[PDB]
Amino acid sequence: AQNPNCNIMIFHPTKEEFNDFDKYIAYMESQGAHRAGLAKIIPPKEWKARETYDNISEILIATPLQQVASGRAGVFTQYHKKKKAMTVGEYRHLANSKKYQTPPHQNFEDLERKYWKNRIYNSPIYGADISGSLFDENTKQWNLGHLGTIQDLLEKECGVVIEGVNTPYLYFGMWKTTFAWHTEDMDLYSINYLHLGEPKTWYVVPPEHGQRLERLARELFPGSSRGCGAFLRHKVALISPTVLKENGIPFNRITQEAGEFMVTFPYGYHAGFNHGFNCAEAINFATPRWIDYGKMASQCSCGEARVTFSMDAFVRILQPERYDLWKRGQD
Ligand SMILES: O=C(O)CNC(=O)C(=O)O
Ligand SMILES: [Mg+2]
Ligand code: NI
Ligand SMILES: [Zn+2]
Repeated sequence: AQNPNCNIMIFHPTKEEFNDFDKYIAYMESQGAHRAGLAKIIPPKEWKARETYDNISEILIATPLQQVASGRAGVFTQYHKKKKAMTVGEYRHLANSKKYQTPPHQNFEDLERKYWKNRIYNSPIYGADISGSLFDENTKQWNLGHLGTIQDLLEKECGVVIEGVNTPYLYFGMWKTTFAWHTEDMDLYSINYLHLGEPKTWYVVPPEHGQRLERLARELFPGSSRGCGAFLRHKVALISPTVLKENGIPFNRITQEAGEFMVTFPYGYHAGFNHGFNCAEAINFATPRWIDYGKMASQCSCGEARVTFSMDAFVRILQPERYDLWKRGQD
C-alpha cells in the first residue's frame, strides 16, 4: 500500500504532465496521495494563472463575514457576522491596517503559535465564497473555471443526467481568517489555488481516520452534537493541533504559498487559517473513485448547513433513502 503513514505529498508535475488534469489526479492517487486527505501541487515553472494581479481591486465583496469566536483558545466555534459590502481594494487596506495586520513574527511556526494562542481574541473579516474566477481564459492547464463538471462525472459513471452547475469561488483572506473543520459537500474533492498574497496553513485528517475526528468533535461540542448528527457540516468548529495531539487524533499540517495548488480528497477533514491578505480560488470536483464516498456521505438535516442548488441531485440520486429528510432541512 502506497503512503501507509498518510503523509501529505508534494508534487512537481512537468509542463507535459500538467496537460491532463484527470490523469494527474489519478497518478497522485497511484502514489497514495489521497491517504493524507490533502496534497500540494507546485505548477511547472512555465505555467501561470494569469498575467498580473494589478487590476483586481474593483471586485466586490458583497457580504464580508466577521468571524467571531466563542470557547477556549484550542476549542472554539465561530459565527459569521455579515458586514457591509466593500471592494477588494478596500478589503486589502483593511487587512493591512494596524487592527488587522499580521504581527511581527520569526517564521511560519512562530506565526502558527501566535494564531492558536490569540485567534479567539480577535474577529477578522473574511471575503469568502464569492462566485467567480481569476484564471485567464487563455490558461489551458489547471484552470479551475474549465474543469469537467461533477454533473458530467456522475452522468459518465452512472448514466443519469442531472440538473446543476459547478463554478469556482474566490476567497479574500486576512490574518487569522479561519476555515473550520469540514469535509466537502457530498465528500467531494476540492482544489484550491492561492493566487496571491500571504500563505494559508492547512490541517488535515486522513480519510481512513475521519470518524476519530467526528467522535472527538462530539465530545468537545456536546450541545452541537445533540442538535445535529452531522454538525461539522455547519462549518463552525475549531480544534487546535495541540488538542488533536492530546486526544490521539491522526493529522498532518502544511503551509500553502502563493502560486501553489492544494487538493483535498473525499472525506479528508481539513481546517486552517490565513497568514495575512490573500486571495484563493477553489472548486469542488469528482472522479470515479468519489462515487462511493458520495453514496456514504453524512448529511445535516437540522437546517443549519444550507447548500447550493446542485447538491439536490447528488442526494436524490446517490442517497434516495436520505433525500426526503435532507430536503426538509433545505426548506
Ligand atoms: O480557503 C478556505 O477558506 C477554505 N477552502 C477549502 O476548504 C477548500 O479549498 O476546500
Ligand atoms: Mg477589479
Ligand atoms: Ni474545504
Ligand atoms: Zn445540522
